[PDB]
Amino acid sequence: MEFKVIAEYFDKLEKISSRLQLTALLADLLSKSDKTIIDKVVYIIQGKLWPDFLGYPELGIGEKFLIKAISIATNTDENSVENLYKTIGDLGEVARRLKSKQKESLTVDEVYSTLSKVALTTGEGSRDLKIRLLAGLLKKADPLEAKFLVRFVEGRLRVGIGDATVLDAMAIAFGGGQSASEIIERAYNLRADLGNIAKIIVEKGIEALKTLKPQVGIPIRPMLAERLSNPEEILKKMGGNAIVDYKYDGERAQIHKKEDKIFIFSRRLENITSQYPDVVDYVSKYIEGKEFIIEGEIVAIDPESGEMRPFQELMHRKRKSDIYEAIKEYPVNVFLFDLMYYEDVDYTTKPLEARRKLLESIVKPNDYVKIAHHIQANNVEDLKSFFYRAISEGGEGVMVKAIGKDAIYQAGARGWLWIKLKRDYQSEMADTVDLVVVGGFYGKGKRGGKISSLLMAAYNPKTDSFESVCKVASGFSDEQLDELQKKLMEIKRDVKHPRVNSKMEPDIWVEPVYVAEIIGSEITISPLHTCCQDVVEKDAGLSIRFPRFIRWRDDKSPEDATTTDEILEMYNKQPKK
Ligand SMILES: Nc1ncnc2c1ncn2[C@@H]1O[C@H](COP(=O)(O)OP(=O)(O)OP(=O)(O)O)[C@@H](O)[C@H]1O
Repeated sequence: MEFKVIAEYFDKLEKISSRLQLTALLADLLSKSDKTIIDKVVYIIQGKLWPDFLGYPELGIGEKFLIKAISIATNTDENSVENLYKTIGDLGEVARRLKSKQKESLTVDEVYSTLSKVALTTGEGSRDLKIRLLAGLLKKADPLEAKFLVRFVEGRLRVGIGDATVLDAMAIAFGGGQSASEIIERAYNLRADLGNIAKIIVEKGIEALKTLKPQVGIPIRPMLAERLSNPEEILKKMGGNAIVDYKYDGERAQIHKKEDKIFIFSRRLENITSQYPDVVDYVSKYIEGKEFIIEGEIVAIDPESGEMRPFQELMHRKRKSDIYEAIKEYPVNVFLFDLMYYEDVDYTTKPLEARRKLLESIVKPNDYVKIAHHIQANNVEDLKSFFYRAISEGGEGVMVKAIGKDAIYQAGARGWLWIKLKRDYQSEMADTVDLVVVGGFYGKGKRGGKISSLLMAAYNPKTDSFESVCKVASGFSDEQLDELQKKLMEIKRDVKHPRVNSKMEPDIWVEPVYVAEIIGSEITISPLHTCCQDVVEKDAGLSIRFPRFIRWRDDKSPEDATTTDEILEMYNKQPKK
């Protein structure tokens, strides 16, 4: 097979405007390709030599060094080669024009062979080898061939076709028409390597693809989540039943291991292994298993506290020269959330529970690789509780995931099996306030030993008083639920403090001291509470509906709380009906 045809492809691609003609052009090119080397063809027609995930270098040479390469291939001093480039504005064209002014033609094999060396050769003395190898190619090349060999090496193969475009064309060229798209797509999704799929399509035929499994070391197109803002709507989609994860803020890492070598692929299936040698160490030390494909989120962590840091910090890491310094300043934890392949077995077809049960049991307990924080939500309340616990930890929200026989790994597609629940609750019933704890209630029944309920109040600057707005029961982690007793008991008083007024009698009265961030749905009228007494309706005060404890405020004094006037301004701006 001769490179001539590929040069024709690129040249005509520059001329045509019809998606139809494009499909015809590629399908033709492909079918008239050589079955032996389709796996190279499929990337060259894009302007690459290999897929991104391999992690090989981008083909590149200095512009000053191309000018010498052309000058050599044409017998023309770099001086006059420089000038045509000034006037014209494309080195390929310049190269083409210099050839047509003056016995075996080029083969695709020798191009791919040569261009690999050029990409692959680095270190002392490579400059000169690149220059001489290119010159060789260009010399052997005919006019049009040259022009496009230049653009190719320059990166400037614009083109704008990608894997998807090629699959579509392979259906047309090899599957015998459009209907064959589904299968090719399916396979590619499980094995995101155009050349490998192409090779199978050609050698074993289109039918082979139907039973194709993933291959450790070649990435799976990631599964993607839908988005809804309503938690009730979400669980209805899940059959009232879901696994709910914290939505982590970090690098979406797909981790492969085969016998001993480890591979980390990015959200976009870039090879990011050499950026995370600590994750490599972590994986081999703490994840039991011969060979597998798993995925999780890599997350910047705080040296001390180990609070999570936002994604932007990992980005900063990527720009550090001393990797050992990079890791000191930007350590990392890995939160795993799925498992697609374990020891020669494809797990993509098995329920989420299954994949997770396995996933968990292979993680040796350590401080660096952990399972995503999660619960099984059996009602909306569970989902809501956890979601607010998530945003509470500065989180962006949660990933709600279906369970059962349908709950498979939908490689490369966006669908309703995973659904994100994000801060977007902003566009829903939400209003956030800072209230002062004025007292507490004991629980009820078999676990009613604890104080599990707080009387929250708002500040009234005119009267220097605190006026109750809501009784709060939910939002506390069990841990925080207990820190409460000793925290509250320490400031217990036998009678209501003179600066707090509430028509509600809690079990214990307390000193107005602690501030908590409360979130609710709307502000409603209530005979039970005193805040904004009689201002909107007589014999009743304002109240926070469906309040949820979120945080504590050590940086807020009681007088720094949300005011009664603020509660009114908030009320007064809600729709009338
Ligand atoms: N527990 C988790 N389970 C599944 N995916 C998670 C989890 N935590 C984070 N992610 C992933 O992180 C990414 C979420 O990023 P974000 O919310 O910005 O979506 P996006 O970048 O707008 O779109 P995309 O979902 O295509 O990334 C998704 O790839 C999502 O699958």
